[PDB]
Amino acid sequence: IQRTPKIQVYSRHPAENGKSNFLNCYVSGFHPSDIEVDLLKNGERIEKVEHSDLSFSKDWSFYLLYYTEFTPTEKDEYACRVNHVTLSQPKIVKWDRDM
Amino acid sequence: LSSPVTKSF
Amino acid sequence: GSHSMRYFYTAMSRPGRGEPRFIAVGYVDDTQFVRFDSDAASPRMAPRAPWIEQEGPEYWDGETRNMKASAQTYRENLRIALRYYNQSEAGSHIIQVMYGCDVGPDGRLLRGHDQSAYDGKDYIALNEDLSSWTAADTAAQITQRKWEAARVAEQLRAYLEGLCVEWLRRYLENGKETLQRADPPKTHVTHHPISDHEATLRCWALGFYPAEITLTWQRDGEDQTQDTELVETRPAGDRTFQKWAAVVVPSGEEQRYTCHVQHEGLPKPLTLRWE
Repeated sequence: IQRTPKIQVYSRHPAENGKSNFLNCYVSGFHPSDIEVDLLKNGERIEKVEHSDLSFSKDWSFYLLYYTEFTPTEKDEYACRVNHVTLSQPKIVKWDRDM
Repeated sequence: LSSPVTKSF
Repeated sequence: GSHSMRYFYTAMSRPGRGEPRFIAVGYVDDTQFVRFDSDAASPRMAPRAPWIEQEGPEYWDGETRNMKASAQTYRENLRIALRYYNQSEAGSHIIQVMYGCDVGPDGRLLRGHDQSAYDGKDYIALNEDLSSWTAADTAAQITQRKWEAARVAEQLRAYLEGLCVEWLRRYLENGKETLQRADPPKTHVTHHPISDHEATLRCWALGFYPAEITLTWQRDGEDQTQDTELVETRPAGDRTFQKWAAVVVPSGEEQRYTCHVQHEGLPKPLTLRWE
């Protein structure tokens, strides 16, 4: 059995340009547990990326939270790159402050 | 506190 | 109520990449409080919330001892399951276990759970009578008979009725200022024109705890459920939760639309409009 990951990219706090914040990528609903999640700045991978400990829902599907410290700006684009055995080529989802 | 009960298959 | 305590074990085999990894997380309601990872520098049961850190060396040593034995048990279980299903030692497989207790407002056990999955399908489960098992297939029947023979249900019933309930009572008291104190959402509506004829209305709930929340849109009444884009509630990363609900409205109609928020932390249900 396999289940493809649902993915959400968002911030911990309301996005305010110039102000300190955390960038979150939330993968859930996936199986098996092997997953490769990276957060990006202008297309490039961010170095210091912490993640929550692996757990799962009542339906056995796994969820994870990857987060990093970031400073939002009018110029800088942020994204989430997710790779899983169910995905033919990785899936990118851009951070949107309205989302 | 976790269970001390061994669950071997 | 509420209230619940749950442990989630994940045992994953990885042929050629060392021994199986074992990961265990403990929750009290919507809050993680303990973790264990067999791939850490020095395997230990570690605190994840401020209110559990006040435990003593005996608690941590004792839990670490229990997790190390469980890790090995589930390493053996992976080998056992491989013969039950007549599978190769070339493939990655997964055992998941979740168990715990639910208590009512008075602290009395309402419900106990103990469930297992193999490769993400129900494998075997303790029945609510806390004395019998439901097995999903004939391979789980083998395991079932072993547990009947070993009186596993009787040992687990006593844990759920004794230790599990006793410790949740302690945890609930030690973390009462977060676990028993509800966090209402901060709420606001945003308005983004799509075209000259349409606009998105998005209702926001931020920094709320517990995770349970109802967020609906209405148009003069009644509900717009089949048209509302609702995201799955997500963790903020600071123990609290986030959710939004969007609706695409025709330009000129934005004042007919109300957002409605229900949450335990609010004393009265909210109605919001764009302003």
